Amino acid sequence: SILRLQDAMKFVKELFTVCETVLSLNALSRSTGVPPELHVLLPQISSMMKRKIVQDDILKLLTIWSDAYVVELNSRGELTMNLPKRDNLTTLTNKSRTLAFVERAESWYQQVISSNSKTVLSSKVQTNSRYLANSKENFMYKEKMPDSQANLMDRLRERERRSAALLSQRQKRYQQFLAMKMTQVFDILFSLTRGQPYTETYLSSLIVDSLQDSNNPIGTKEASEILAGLQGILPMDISVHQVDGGLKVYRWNSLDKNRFSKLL
Amino acid sequence: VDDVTGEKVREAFEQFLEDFSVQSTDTGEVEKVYRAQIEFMKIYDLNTIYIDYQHLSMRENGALAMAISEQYYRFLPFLQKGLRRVVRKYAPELLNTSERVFQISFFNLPTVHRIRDIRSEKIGSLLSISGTVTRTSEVRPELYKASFTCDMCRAIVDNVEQSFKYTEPTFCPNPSCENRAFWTLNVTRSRFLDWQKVRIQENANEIPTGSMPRTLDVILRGDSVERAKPGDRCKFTGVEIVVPDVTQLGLPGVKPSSTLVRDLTYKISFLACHVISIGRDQEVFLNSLSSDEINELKEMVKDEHIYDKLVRSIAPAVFGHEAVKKGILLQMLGGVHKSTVEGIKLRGDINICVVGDPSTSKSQFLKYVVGFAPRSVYTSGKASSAAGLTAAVVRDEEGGDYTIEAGALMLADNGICCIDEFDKMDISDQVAIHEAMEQQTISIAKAGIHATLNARTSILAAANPVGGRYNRKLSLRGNLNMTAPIMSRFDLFFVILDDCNEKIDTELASHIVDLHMKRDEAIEPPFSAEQLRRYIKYARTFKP
Amino acid sequence: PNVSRTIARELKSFLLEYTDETGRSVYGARIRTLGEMNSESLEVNYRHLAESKAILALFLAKCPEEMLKIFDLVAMEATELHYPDYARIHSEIHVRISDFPTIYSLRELRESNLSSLVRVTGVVTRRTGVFPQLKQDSNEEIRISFCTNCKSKGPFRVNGEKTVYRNYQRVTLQEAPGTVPPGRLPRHREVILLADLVDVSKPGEEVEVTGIYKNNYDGNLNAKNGFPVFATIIEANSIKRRSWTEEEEREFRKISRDRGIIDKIISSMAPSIYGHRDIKTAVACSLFGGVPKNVNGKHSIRGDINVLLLGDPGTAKSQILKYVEKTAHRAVFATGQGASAVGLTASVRKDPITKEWTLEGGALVLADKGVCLIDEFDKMNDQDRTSIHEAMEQQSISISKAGIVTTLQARCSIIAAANPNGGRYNSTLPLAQNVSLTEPILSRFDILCVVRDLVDEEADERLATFVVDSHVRSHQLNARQRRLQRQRKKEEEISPIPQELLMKYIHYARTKIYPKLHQMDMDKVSRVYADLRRESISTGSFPITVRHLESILRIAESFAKMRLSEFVSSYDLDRAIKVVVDSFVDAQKVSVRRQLRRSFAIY
Ligand SMILES: Nc1ncnc2c1ncn2[C@@H]1O[C@H](COP(=O)(O)OP(=O)(O)OP(O)(O)=S)[C@@H](O)[C@H]1O
Ligand SMILES: Nc1ncnc2c1ncn2[C@@H]1O[C@H](COP(=O)(O)OP(=O)(O)OP(O)(O)=S)[C@@H](O)[C@H]1O
Repeated sequence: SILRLQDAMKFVKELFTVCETVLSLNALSRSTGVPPELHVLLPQISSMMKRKIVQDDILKLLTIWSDAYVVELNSRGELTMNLPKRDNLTTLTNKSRTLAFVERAESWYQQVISSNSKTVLSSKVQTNSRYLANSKENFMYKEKMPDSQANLMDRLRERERRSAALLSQRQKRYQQFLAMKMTQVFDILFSLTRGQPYTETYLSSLIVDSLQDSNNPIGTKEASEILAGLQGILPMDISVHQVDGGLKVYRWNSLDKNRFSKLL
Repeated sequence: VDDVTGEKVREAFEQFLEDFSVQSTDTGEVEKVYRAQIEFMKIYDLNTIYIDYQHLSMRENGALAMAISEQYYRFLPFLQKGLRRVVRKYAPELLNTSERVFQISFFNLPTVHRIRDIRSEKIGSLLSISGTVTRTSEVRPELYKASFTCDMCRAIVDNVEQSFKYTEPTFCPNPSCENRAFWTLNVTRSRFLDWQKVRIQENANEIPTGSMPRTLDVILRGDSVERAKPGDRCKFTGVEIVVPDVTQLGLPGVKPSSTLVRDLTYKISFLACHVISIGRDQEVFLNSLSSDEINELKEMVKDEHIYDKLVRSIAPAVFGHEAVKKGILLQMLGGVHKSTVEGIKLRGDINICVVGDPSTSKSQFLKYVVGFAPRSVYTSGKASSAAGLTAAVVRDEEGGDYTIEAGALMLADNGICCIDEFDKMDISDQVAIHEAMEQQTISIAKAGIHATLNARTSILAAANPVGGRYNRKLSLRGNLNMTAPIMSRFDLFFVILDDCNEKIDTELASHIVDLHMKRDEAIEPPFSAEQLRRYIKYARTFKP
Repeated sequence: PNVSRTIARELKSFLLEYTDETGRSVYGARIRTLGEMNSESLEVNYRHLAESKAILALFLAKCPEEMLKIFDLVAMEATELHYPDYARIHSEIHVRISDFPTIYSLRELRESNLSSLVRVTGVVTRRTGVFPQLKQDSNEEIRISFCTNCKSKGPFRVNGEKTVYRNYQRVTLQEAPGTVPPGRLPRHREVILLADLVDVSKPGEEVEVTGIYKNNYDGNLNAKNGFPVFATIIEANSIKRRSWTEEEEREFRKISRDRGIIDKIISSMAPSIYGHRDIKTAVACSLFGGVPKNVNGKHSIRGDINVLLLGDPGTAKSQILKYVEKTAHRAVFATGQGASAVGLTASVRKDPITKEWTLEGGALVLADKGVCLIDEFDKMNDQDRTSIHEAMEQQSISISKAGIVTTLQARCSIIAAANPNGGRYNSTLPLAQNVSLTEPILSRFDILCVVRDLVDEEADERLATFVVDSHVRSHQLNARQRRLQRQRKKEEEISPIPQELLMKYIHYARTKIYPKLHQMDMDKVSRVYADLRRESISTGSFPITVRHLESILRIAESFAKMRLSEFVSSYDLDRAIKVVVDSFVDAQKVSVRRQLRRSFAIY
């Protein structure tokens, strides 16, 4: 047994007799360079034999005759294999390859006879941010250390003061917020809408429900403000004058903009 | 000049995707970007390349992009041909392809259009359309360029069809003869691309409340096929071509014919090249949002009493009900719906279900939410039917086959689908909901089609108690008139009462009056009904 | 390939004069089997031809149909030079090929693959009858240049007859249910059946086709004149109605040879459920299935369990059957809302657009050799109930309808999640009165999972801990390693067998093992059955019939499959009797407590 059961080369050499074929088959059907992932070709050759076929069988094929293929591994973490020939095939070349392969297997047989057609090793290559959470502030009524006197009125005596700034500050925030929005609006109406008599309601209801249905929404009257701001920061072309209801807007003439957007 | 116009378009466009389109480097992606797109494409079999439109605008001050947009269909073959001159150089995919086809699909357009904005003036132009799909059609292979074989010369002709009628050469280009006998079509040497036709309809946000939503039919070609799914909101992008329909006769009348031949009857149909269907991700949503608006959120989230500032600012008109308003604010902010171990998946959504005595302003909450919650739907229920509510089966003449109607539930995906008067809805329709409550997905086996569509939809309710108003005398058991399950699946419950008082009814009356006194619209809550939307669209992403 | 005369010669070198392993020509046998069988269809063992000449095999990509059409005519002249009578016997012979390694699933087909050879799996959704297909308009009927007397506008009418007719059966093939990811409608592909392959297949049954992938049009224009309806159609060339690694099954046995498997499986049957071992047990039992046994003597009795789960709000029954949908092999989930009896069972219709008779596999048909999972029974019309009762009794669906006659087979088991009339369990009141389902369909089922929700100060606390930990555990190459292994650590937080092991396990079981019985206890279990009959006549009314007995062995064989015994064991049969007797116990009235002792003689 120990001397002859190791004569199971037929059960592995036959793998080389057909693999290339299906490989060639894929090669002759795939114009993408026929990249191979064993998770598909392995079931294919399995069906081609109906036997259990695992990557170890390809590893034994590599062990017996390592030059007939490339066995590199994909960057995703999968080991692939392609053909060394620079054209498809000449079936006589394939026949001679199978012949020299079985001859190599017989050389292995002789020079070995212990060794049960072991496997070769693989040729391995060498290889806070404004997350607005608040997980602590909700802990408990920790706010118990400061046992101050009526000094709190002191703080409050300044509170109203900041209420003047704070409010106005919030106001400037829109002077800020709306600002960034209009940075795209002079490319919203511009880049698509060259109808000259455009009104206000239509253009607004276009702005809302435009890309402002994505991550960053906006409201209607806010769109009206955006329009008023665009006109004011560019009265050269954009001329808006109201008739009875709704301010009709001008006839577009496509300037360059950021040169004035810097005036935030 | 139009020849050299298209040729200048070619030069400019080849130049654009030639040099870098993205300035970023060392922090984002490499300078040259569409070269990298081509490289990615060459290894695989993408068969099409997407390019930004903003960059096109940023190429030649928009002039190039403007020209591409205004008149587009004239340039589709022009630009598709210009693309080869590039790709032949860098990636030799095309000779190894043995095929020469690339759907140059645009995306990220600056100005979406509601579907009723579609005119004929926009013919042949490029445009983006928001909407809701419905009744997809099965994909069918469509011929693009065919090989006609001469009847006697038997020569090959690379004849191009234009989705109009069988085209055909006139003289056999084989100069051996100039015959006119019908060149024999071939299917083998004929590259055909399958396309799927979906009926898109206008959504609710843009239609004025009270008007029937117009629709249309759009066609998806190339790899864009199968990307649609009944119910999914989409923002298609592509051409606005017209297809001839011989089926238009009679009532219009005057329509002309091609006589100095037969009447050319036409109908509009968008043809979309690219589809987008979306609707720890703060890594995405935040940096996606510009630094400015970060300040606005920063404010509306760093304030201490937001959770209170919010809840008393969800029903500006309604008076009080700080219980229910809370129940709604939590509705629009779903759970996590994260699946379990590969075993099963569990629901992550909330279903508040008000039940109130008369004049409790329970329909106001709905006819508000459905106007403030994104992608929502309001159905009186008793007028509707169970089949309509979950999914409909209907026949289509395209392939003579049965298919799906999205319905309220599927087109209400990822949004609140409010309802009225459950009690009035006979059980025959109460039943059709259950699977859209806990199992979260509908499953249908009718007329041969077996399918299952996931409906991740919050629901609601406003049914009235059995006797209109319910006896305080009686208990609650024999008082709701609804079975155990649908009584359980509602992960809230609000039996709203209505009782007499003075220090309440005076306030309520003053409030309603102030409402009817338009001038006294002091109703301004802290947070507008708009900044609440953006604040949500942020908070929807935490999955604690 | 015009000079291909010499190429046909070179491939006909393999024609007869090839043998192997002590002669015995692969086709020297086939030619005489045809001369004696007259089946006008050659087999082509692709395994051996692949060894013969690589170029010939590879020629199945450029002009594969042209290649095969050249090949089969010379095969015809070959069997004719061997049998000069054979050419006159039949009209023409087309070959068939054995097997390919190309297993492109229906979800994967590209333009590169079309016009080439493809071997696909799937299920026959529905089929049609024989067509006399059309196939100077030879088969155009859309191309008429000047062949009309009034050709300006006065229309000339061609007939649709006197034209060549090909045996033509258009079969719809769809992706295997269960494998279809949730949400996506399964693809449809029209495969074509011809002279030898006509009617060789039914719906509801697994198939594997080997035909080419044509881009052919259909003359049913229906859209525009010079525009037929183009379908990417598979042309069938061979049909197969029908593995894993050795040490796989080896360690598999190593596990299944333990003593805890019959309960480790249970405790791993449900990933995220607390309690309900009894219901999980019945789930596992009707999941594994038992060995069926045809009976030409009296009536074929299937060995397939049918669990009815009389649920109650709150108890995770629909989650159980959803798990089952995922884990089992042939799950067909269908709820009693979109019942439409025509849908559950098979039906036969005429299509309005093409005026063609088709018959479409139903949920029971689409589930054959698997599990059909239905729920909300009491929420479906009674006619659905009647049709399903019929199907369960005959475990199949005969049909003899307008223009068609056949008998589909629907072995597939049924799991059913119910809901008692009105609300919950009223009381210990009888199960029948507690549900609006008919006694016949009740007896059609064997196992009745009676679940109940009851308030408890403690058991609910532990259950709650469990559920909360469940919602806690829910939520490059080395990152994927660290992720897969962490998912497996969570697979081990539910300590018994991981899932993938268990689905491979159920596949292995329902494939290989087919246990049987010994004479020893079958008459002593009939003794126990008689004792049950006396405890049931002491109960007044009761459905204790042959079904109630046969269920016992039908469950014990499943238990043997669990143990992989090939023959029933003692402890397994005792488990079976326990499950059946107490499932019965639950159905009964107050007597239940008395019953706990009355029929206790077993335990
Ligand atoms: N709490 C409230 N505060 C102010 N106005 C209210 C309030 N409740 C009701 N109303 C007004 O009274 C009208 C009746 O409101 P609802 O009772 O919600 O009507 P509804 O939704 O049709 O009720 P049912 O049950 O369907 S008949 C509404 O138009 C409200 O404007
Ligand atoms: N042991 C358990 N562990 C975890 N969740 C459980 C358990 N038992 C019940 N559940 C819950 O039960 C839910 C699903 O129960 P279902 O079987 O769907 O009840 P149900 O049959 O749908 O109720 P009906 O059909 O409307 S009467 C899960 O989402 C869980 O929340």
